[PDB]
Amino acid sequence: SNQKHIDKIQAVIKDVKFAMISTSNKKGDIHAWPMTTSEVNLDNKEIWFIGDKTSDVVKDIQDDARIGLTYATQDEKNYVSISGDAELPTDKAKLDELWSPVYSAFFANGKEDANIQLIKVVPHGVECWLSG
Amino acid sequence: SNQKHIDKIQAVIKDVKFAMISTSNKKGDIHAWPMTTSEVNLDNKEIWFIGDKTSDVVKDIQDDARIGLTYATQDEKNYVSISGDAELPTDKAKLDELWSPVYSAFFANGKEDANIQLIKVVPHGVECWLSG
Repeated sequence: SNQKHIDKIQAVIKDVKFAMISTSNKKGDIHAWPMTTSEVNLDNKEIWFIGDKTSDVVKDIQDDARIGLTYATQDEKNYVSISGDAELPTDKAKLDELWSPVYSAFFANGKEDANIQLIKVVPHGVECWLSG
Repeated sequence: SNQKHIDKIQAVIKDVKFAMISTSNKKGDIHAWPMTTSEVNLDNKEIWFIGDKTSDVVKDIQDDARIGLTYATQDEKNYVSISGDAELPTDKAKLDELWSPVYSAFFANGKEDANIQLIKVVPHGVECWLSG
């Protein structure tokens, strides 16, 4: 929570295509979904995703903001587990910053699309197993 | 919970070196650890690991048996998320079946070592994202 391998961890996260974000539902069960990380700044304690308001992950976060992210590199040599609190902000300014031509495709009404939901993860702990 | 891509999913799990097992701690936070799957039989609703009694994952499971497993293939083309209930049995018969020369190494007193803890995951839901 207050120390570093941050350099290499952020390196590992930029390398991995999909985070597995795990959440707990009203019955307390854990489920995960793969998602592409839009931004990772560990010094500012911020991991950002662009989600859908209709998604299960957003549904679960609305009742329980305590989430987990995990990242595995394709060489199977590096793993990261983050424990964090997920927020559901509306921030046009921020959405603009995170926007790509990928998203302009799969969101019928672009940056004004009602289904867009930014997810801000504020990590409070990070464990990792790096090689080597 | 009552249907199949079980064939290919078990195939995907045999292919992946480490599951990320996520658990929730007394404060409700989620944390994950990488672990090698000792056995996967989805028809019998059984995923087995050999853990350590001193481990955090076992600690968390003792108070909250509701866990998550995720598996990502190194080609980044296949992902599996399992929601499950973890049990902490003592079963010599079963330990014998799951035993390898790897474990004989890193457990000072072998199959009689006090630190051994079998973990049985009984899945109740599986989602996956396969290609393609």
